[PDB]
Amino acid sequence: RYDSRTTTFSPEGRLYQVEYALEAINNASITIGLITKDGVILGADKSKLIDNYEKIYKIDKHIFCGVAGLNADANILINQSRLYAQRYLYNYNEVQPVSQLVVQICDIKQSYTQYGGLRPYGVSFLIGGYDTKDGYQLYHTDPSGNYSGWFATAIGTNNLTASSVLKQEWKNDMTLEEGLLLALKTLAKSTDTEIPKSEKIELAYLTNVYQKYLTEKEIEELIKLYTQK
Amino acid sequence: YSFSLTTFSPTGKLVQIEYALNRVSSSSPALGIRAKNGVIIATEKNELIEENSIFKIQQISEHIGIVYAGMPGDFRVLLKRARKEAIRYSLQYGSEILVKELVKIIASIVQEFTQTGGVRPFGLSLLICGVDVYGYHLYQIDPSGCYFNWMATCVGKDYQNNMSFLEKRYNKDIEIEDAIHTAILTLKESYEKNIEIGVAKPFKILTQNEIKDYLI
Amino acid sequence: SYDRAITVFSPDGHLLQVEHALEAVKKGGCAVAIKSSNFAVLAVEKKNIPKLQNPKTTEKLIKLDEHNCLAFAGLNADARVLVNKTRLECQRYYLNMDEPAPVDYIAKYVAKVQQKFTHRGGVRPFGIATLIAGFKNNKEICIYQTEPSGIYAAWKAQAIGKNAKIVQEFLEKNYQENMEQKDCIFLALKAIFEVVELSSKNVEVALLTEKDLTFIEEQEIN
Amino acid sequence: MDTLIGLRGNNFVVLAADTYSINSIIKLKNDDNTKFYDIHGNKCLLLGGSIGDRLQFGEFIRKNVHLYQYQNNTDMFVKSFAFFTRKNLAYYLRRNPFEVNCLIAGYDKKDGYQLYWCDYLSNMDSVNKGAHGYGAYLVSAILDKYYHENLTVDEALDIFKLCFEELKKRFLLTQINYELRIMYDNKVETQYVTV
Amino acid sequence: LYDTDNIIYSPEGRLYQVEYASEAIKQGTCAVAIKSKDYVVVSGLKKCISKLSFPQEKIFKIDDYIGISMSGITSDAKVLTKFMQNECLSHKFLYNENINIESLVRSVADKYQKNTQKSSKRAFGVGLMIAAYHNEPCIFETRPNGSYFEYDALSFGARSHASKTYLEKNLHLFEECSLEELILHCLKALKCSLLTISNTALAVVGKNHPWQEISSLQLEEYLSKVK
Amino acid sequence: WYPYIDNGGTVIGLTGKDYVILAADTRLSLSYSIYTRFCPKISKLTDKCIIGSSGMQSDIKTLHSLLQKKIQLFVLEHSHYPDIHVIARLLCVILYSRRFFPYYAFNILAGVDENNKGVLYNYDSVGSYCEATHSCVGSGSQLILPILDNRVEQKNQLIKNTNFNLGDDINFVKDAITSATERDIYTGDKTLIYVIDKMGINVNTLDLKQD
Amino acid sequence: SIYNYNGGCVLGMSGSNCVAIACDLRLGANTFTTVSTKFSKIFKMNNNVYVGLSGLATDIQTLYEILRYRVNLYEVRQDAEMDVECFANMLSSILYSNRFSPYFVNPIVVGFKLKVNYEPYLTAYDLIGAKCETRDFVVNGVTSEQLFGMCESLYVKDQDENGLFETISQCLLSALDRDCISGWGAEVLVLTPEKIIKKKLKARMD
Amino acid sequence: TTTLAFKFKDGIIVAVDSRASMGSFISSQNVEKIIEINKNILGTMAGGAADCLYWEKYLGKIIKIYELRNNEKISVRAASTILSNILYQYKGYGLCCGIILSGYDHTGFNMFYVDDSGKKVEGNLFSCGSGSTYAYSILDSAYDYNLNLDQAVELARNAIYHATFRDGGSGGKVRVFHIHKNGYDKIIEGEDVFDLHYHYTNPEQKDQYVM
Amino acid sequence: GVNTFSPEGRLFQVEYALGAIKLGSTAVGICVNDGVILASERRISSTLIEKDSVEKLLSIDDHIGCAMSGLMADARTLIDYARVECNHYKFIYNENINIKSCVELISELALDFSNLSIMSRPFGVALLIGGVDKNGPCLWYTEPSGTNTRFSAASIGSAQEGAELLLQENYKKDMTFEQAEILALTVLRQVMEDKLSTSNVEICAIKKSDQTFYKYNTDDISRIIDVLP
Ligand SMILES: Cc1ccc(-c2csc(CNC(=O)[C@H]3CCCN(C(=O)COCCF)C3)n2)cn1
Repeated sequence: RYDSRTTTFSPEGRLYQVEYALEAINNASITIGLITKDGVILGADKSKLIDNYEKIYKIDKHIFCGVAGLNADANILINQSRLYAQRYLYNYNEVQPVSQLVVQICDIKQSYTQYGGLRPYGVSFLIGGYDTKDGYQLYHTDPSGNYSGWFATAIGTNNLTASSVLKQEWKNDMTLEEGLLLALKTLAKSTDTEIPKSEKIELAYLTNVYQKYLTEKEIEELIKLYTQK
Repeated sequence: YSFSLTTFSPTGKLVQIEYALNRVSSSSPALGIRAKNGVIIATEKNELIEENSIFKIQQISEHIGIVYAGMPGDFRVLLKRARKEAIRYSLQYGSEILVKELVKIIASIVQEFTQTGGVRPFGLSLLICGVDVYGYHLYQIDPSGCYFNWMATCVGKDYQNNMSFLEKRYNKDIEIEDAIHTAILTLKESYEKNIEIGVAKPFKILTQNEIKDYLI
Repeated sequence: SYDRAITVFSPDGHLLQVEHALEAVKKGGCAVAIKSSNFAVLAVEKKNIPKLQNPKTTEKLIKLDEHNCLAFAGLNADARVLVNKTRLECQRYYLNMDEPAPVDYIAKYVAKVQQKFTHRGGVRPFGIATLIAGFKNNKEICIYQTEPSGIYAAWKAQAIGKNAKIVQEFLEKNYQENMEQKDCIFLALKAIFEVVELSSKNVEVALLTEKDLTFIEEQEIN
Repeated sequence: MDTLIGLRGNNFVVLAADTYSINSIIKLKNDDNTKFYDIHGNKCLLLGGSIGDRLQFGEFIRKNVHLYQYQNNTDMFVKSFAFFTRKNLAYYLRRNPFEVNCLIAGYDKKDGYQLYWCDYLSNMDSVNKGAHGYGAYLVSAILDKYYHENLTVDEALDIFKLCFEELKKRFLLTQINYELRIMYDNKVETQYVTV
Repeated sequence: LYDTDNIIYSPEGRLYQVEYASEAIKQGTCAVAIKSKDYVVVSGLKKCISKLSFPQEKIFKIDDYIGISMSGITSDAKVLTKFMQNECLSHKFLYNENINIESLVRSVADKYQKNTQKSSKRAFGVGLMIAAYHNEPCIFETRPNGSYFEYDALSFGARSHASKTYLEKNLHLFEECSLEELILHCLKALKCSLLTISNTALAVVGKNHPWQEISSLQLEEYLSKVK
Repeated sequence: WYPYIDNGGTVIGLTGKDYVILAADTRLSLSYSIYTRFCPKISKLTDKCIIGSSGMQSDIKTLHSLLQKKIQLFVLEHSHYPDIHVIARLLCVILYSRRFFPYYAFNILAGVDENNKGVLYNYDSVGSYCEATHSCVGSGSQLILPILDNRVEQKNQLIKNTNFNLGDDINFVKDAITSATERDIYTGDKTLIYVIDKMGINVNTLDLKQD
Repeated sequence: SIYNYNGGCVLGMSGSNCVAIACDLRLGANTFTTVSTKFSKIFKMNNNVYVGLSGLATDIQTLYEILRYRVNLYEVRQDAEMDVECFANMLSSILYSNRFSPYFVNPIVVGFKLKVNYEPYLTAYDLIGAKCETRDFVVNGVTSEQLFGMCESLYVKDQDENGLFETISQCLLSALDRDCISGWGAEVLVLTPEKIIKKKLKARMD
Repeated sequence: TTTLAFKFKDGIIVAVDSRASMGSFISSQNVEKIIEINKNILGTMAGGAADCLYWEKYLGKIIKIYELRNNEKISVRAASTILSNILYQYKGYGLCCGIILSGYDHTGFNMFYVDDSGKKVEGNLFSCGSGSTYAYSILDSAYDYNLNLDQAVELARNAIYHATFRDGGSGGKVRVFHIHKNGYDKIIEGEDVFDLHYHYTNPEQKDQYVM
Repeated sequence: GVNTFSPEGRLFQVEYALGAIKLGSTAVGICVNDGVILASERRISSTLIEKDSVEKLLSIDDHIGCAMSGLMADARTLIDYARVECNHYKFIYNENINIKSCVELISELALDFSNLSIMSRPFGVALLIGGVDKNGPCLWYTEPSGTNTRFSAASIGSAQEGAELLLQENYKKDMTFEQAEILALTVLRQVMEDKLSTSNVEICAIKKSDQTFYKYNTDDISRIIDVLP
């Protein structure tokens, strides 16, 4: 009588828990990603006494992830993803391809929607990475274990406006700096602000592998550049 | 028999976590202030109860201390668990557990109770203050299992006003004692027998005489 | 619901969870499979947002093992999990039997797995329907369709997913038994395009032969 | 008693093994088919030891690798394949171990032609020329003397003929039938050398 | 709201699920058991669900000197029958003697009671009458609630009120009745509930007479004697 | 601690056209001492099938009790008595179930099948078995099997007499058990002879030497 | 005798602001057949932590994989490099978790403790993680006696990177030339706070 | 025990002896060593009689279930793989099985040699048992693929004879089955080798044959 | 719950399962001294199916056949369990299992969801299991309630009532095997709506002479149609 039946089908072939988790993520802060020739980009918008990346996390030397949704579930899944990457390296003596890690983490996501009586993870990921077989890859993963591959996408609040801006501006032959400027422009557009503030920005990029996590001053420099244009 | 009692609401919220947050917000005030050379955690508490037996501030390890706002029993359980995890890290690596890693492990343990079946979330919020080779850290752990990195914060009743007070009196380059005075002022705004303070040397909890010496 | 029964009998005798898994299958994209003398053609619908979604990431036309291929309609994550289980069973058979898994054996294994998930406590039914094409031990080609309930049946030409009834009715009037590869592919395409918007980006068609499964280059689709 | 030979060049890799299946003091067969295990993707696992252990370990490895290559829809790298094989051999080293000697050969675009020598203890290393079995004691030196990194495949096969001749003349088991895998120019060839 | 779970009590201090399991016993076919100083005779009505049907088995042999009749759900009856048969055989294997009848009945009652205390389980929906000869003709009745009793005569199933009344009228004869008259008494009790060789089952057990079903010709002549 | 002792004693089986004879001694002994002068080795399984085993007595008794338990359970479950062949496969499986800690008991399963022909299955400890027209297990088996081969087969005699009757077979079995008692220290005391034919099982006793 | 199957030897030494880790390059079989000569026994955990594993080859590889797994997990979770002393403690605990069925490996840990001040850190181990932390040199492998003689007679305190390279290479080569089952090439790594020098010595290959 | 099988123009010839012995004592000379797995596949028994019998009947059970499930006849390769995989799960427990699975499937006539060690050697001429060496020698000296059914039967009979003649553990009766496209036939149900010695080697029968 | 009694003393779940067996194609089973014959209709859903891939008549063993009604996915699981158990009996005892024993095994499996002493619900299947054992030919009926009833002649499926009525009308003990076939197909013709044809029905027979499961081909069905009134 106290059981909620989290792993049951709704009358429409829909899972109510998965839909509500999707809603919760849609109410999360916006995270974006796009592919350049130089590498992958992930942008994200974060009281004055807060000291501290809370949207972008490193999974492996060649994989990193932007988060949307519940932060604690995101931390659990990030830890488990790091575990999978390291176990792949342990088993095969080679780095794990990005798609394989995405499939493993999404399987863990989905088993919570098929097995047991627990709730799903209320988190969605933008997994960016580089491997030799498939070059640079960006993946979107939703709470139900479905995933998709993208050249540029957005998650979180107002993802439609960011998606429209990305589609209108994202080219194939854009360099790292142009990609970063586009990322800042999308972050500003989705906030409905003419200028993006340099305290609500989380930018990082992965290139061939090395990852840069931009400090506030480098963000300020990128803001100056974006403002000149 | 094992099924989640914490479930997504139709709007995407975890109402049990929101209710635990309400409970913590209706709890006694605690706060922390990270100084340039140290970090302090302070808290506020009938002629019969022994004071020494109900200290909210506790010691996780020689350089790590913890305070809470919420349910005392949950705090006792989580304190024993945090001590266990610190000792496990010490056995593994031969050094004191780093503050951030302890915060992550306890955050994972707290999040587990928001998803596993047949358990309610922890009805407490934690402030963990510690020193490691990478400086002084002051972290807050929520009932949800998320951990924030702070320079200063308050986690109990009327904590909006206390947060505003700390904001209007916080400077990074502050001695330990300037921070201790600011903390006492903040607690007196929320409100020597009513004050418990711990400071980071190995983590230390101020004696009643010392606290009164600060109240002058 | 660790061990709570999810699929139960309704007062009328129905297993509502299976009808809901059927609804999940109906929500999915259309796929079509057509059998010939010694080869098959599988054409599935694809829908991606142009210029932003990588079109190579999603593969609903799945190779299972050396000789057997699969297509599905329904929930994608459930489909991936069931496909991985099927691949594991194909290799387990080829290890214990020393012979590759025949199409009928694989289809029966998928059907029994779906039935099991429909008949165990603490598990949700798979909301996916599959078309599995392959070769039997006698080297004969066969196409099987498995449903969420766990029922399976062999077909000459079958369509699954959204608007499957219309594609079935079309294929009934058009499937002229043995057909050449080119026009068999054309039939597999003009049947699926009766429901999906006419565009080379709204379909992927592959062909299974005794040698291997080959995806058709987009020039021919154009 | 299962002689295995492996040779690696800049543009080829050749595996070789006698084709005897033995049972006690009798040859069950003079054309074995349980030592070589071709793995899709220009990979090959040449196992020596006991027929039961060879079959079990080789087929376990082969089906796991094919399962990997089907689930991921990609070819496993030869180095990943070799280290997966060594890992699996080491896992069972202390629990019902397979007493099998292994040569792993392959070709990749990432590391070129690749040869790996692994013993029943699962001591594995990449080599340019390796041997397994008692016959090793009579062929390794030959491979050392006549090898250079720029050998053509035909010169490698002549060196293999030298090895087979020494195995016929000096090795106590007058082994005369051999099977060779030749991976080069993207193609994998099977050859049978008698005497 | 109190009949929903197996482990709940009503305000009246009643278990409604167990009482429903017992109500499942009223719709079984009538069976009757009676005893004299040496024998127990069990007679039951076989259910017939169509003309082309073969009559349902009504009595079962548990051991050389132990048999049973059932009323209620048949699958639960088969489970209990297998339990009892394996118990008697395990006793005869471990030791070299027949099982004490009270012990077997008490173990069956334990099996009944166990199911009543857990939510995941439901009570056995069948009532069993056990007829045996362990130094004496003995009739036991088990119930879903885990309680069992010992009877001089017993009947249960559909319309056992007529069989009851007949047995209560004739109880004082059974002790001093002979085997043939005891059989005829049980058959007349069974007839009150309404017999042919097909729709009636009849077995006897007693002193130096292992559990044995009455043959077809014997049943025919006995039914003629009833007429 | 070695968990196996051999209690001695012999069982001899012999089949005819429609009858089977199983004669076993009853002495129970340990090393050079006698536990007792009467411990039956032959058990009745059904009215047309018996089993007689030699080896370690406790194993034999447990095996026989388990066979009887399983046969009665089979009767109660499938509502018919098993044939001797069904019992034979059942006992083979029961024996092989302990393949790695085997019963120290060699067995002879004698009976009359549905077609009223004498059937004799001989078993070793781990389950291997075969049908036979004459068998012998126990200490005296190596002494007695040639006698049975010389009388029932006559492979090495040109002039052969084949017409045998039940009385002749019973007297021959008595002579064979007498010889076993004469030459085997572990064979002696009273012997029980079971004769199975259409009418069922008949048990007779014969006294043998007591030394 | 298990260690005689593959042979091998590892040698760590320290100087002034520099440290050195050297190993032999042989992989043998059945104690006398040299099957490889490129089998390096030195593995890099991070810029400031190196390990040298000697003993059974399979155990060396398994332990290296386990150590890499643990170190990569630690570093990613902390966003910082593992401290050398913490790595040594972790290696000891990993070794002792298998006390009764151990990895037949005799590792040495070499590197720099960071305080910036780069203090050389060395420590030897047995197969069950018995600490042998030392400030001058550490030895493991079958050539342990010869190596102890070399580092006893020839070790000089506070040598620059060139002096340390010369001393360690001479010690290793002289010890190896008296060992049947170890040799066939020598690898030497000299770490300083800014750069690492890797050299392959010209040694006997007999 | 001496079992052999060889593939020839008209199918497969399977031949066996029938002796089971316990050390130096011949316990039986009427053992059936050619076990029917299914209607088309035959197996032989060499080594542990209990192990071979139990595991070949178990393989028959698995095969019957498989055929019922998949509405198809299993191949010799698949059955041999199943048997080898099952026998490998018991590696180290002392199972002693030498079996030759020979049959006809959709891929033709097949013959596999499987022993308890896990072997699965495929071939067209095999022999198992203490007399396997003599059988191999005789078969190799005169094996031809285009032998007629009669010629193949004679060759198999002579090889079995010679093995029994030189080998202590082989003898009894020679049984020869012929596997063809439609099952198998008992060409020689059983022939005592006593006659075969005085047919092949000492036909004049006027003095002892000298080896 | 699944294990809940009703106030009348009947389990709700098996009661609901009773409505499921009423669906599906109709089968008829007739037992005569010479053997047992099971004949089933096939309501072919479309012309694109391979008619013989859908099977209503299966062989639990060489001497046992079964006609299936209700949820076919559940029925296949039941028949597979029956096959495994019958082969296990054959291996342990080296004889063909009695038909009633097989039906009782099927029944004990069918009610395994109760957990009195693992499936989660009742099977919702009706089995018409015929065979020939030492007792001769026999025919049994099993339903989700777990009660198994021996029948001289019986019918199952959508037109169960009509087929049963006809079989009662036209069945007598003294019947030849050919008369059994003729009667089975007469009832089948009268019940099905699709006109009877050589491709519309399955006929399987287990005869006392050989006790072997024989599935009819097109020639035999055409013969019986040629003999029909
Ligand atoms: C395949 C097969 C063939 C024969 C037998 C079999 C079992 S018995 C028998 C005939 N008799 C003997 O072979 C005796 C020979 C001496 C050793 N024997 C003992 O009984 C001594 O052990 C005392 C306690 F067990 C048996 N043939 C079983 N399977």
